[PDB]
Amino acid sequence: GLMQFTLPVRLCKEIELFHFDIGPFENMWPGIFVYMVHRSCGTSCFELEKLCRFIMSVKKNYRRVPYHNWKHAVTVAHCMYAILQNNHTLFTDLERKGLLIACLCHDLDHRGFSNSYLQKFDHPLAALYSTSTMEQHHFSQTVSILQLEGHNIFSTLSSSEYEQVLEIIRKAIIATDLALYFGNRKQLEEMYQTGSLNLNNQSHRDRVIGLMMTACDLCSVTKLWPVTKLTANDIYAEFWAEGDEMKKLGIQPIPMMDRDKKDEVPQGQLGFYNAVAIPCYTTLTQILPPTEPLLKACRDNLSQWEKVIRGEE
Ligand SMILES: O=C(Nc1ccnn1-c1ccccc1)c1nc(C2CC2)ccc1Nc1cncnc1
Ligand SMILES: [Mg+2]
Ligand SMILES: [Zn+2]
Repeated sequence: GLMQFTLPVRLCKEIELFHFDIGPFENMWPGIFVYMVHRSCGTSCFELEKLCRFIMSVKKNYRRVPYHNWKHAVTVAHCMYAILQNNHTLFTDLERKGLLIACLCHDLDHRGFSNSYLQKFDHPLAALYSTSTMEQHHFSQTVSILQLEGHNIFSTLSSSEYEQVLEIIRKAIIATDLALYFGNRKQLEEMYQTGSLNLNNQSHRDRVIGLMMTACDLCSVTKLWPVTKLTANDIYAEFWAEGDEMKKLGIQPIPMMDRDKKDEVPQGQLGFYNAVAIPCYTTLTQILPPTEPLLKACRDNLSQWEKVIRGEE
């Protein structure tokens, strides 16, 4: 009850900022997550014993892949923490509870392969879940861990509150399917510009939480250049492995996934920032003005990639 988590001074201060990097000490990441739940949600919203047991089972169910790993889960949870702390009064008690858990759980048991690769491989998951294949799996793994003995962190919620928080988590996790992002942002763009956006309309809240999930999921493009540049290596290590696996199925992969086409990466990053990242954080900043630092940092990294292309690095 009276056991507060405290970080060292530099972490205590920098964890409040959007561009925070959780660092290379894996054993500190659980403590960083609990610190964020305690400050974002309250020291009372979860039983520490159950939360700790839930976190360690979630960690165990992330795989040792270069990018879609435990460090990604905690990085995505921190971006959501920063959005929630900078938007204190906008979110319900169940939303703050659900969204940090959704972020920690959003890539559970990821193998380093796209929905596309699972479909062309004819993986059993592609037969069980025809769209948002990996994301339905991620939600399924979240529910499985919630049902382990002593792992029900929501046990004190009513039956109807419990159903609400699991529906927040399901929608939040499904929304990390980037295929769903493009249409969601377009609709939010139109709703904002025609002035019909209404945060009391549950269907509107869902869309806005969806965009927050994309923003948090992509937040490696909102870090200081040295972090962004080194994280880019980890994402391409996954892409090039999937490309190898495409070649093994007798399919020439898209250039993004072909390791014979590393030279095209800088131009590929421009397209990604212009088509995906900048529009995401732009629309997010229009809806939630205090998330402007994510857009600013994103624009900084686009400019760094333009400098790479012009041979200035
Ligand atoms: O770079 C990414 N994608 C990409 C490169 C070239 N074209 N595209 C592209 C275009 C349209 C749709 C999907 C992909 C990327 N993707 C993802 C998600 C989509 C899996 C997450 C992070 C990403 N980048 C990155 C991460 N951390 C540090 N720096 C950069
Ligand atoms: Mg994912
Ligand atoms: Zn993710």
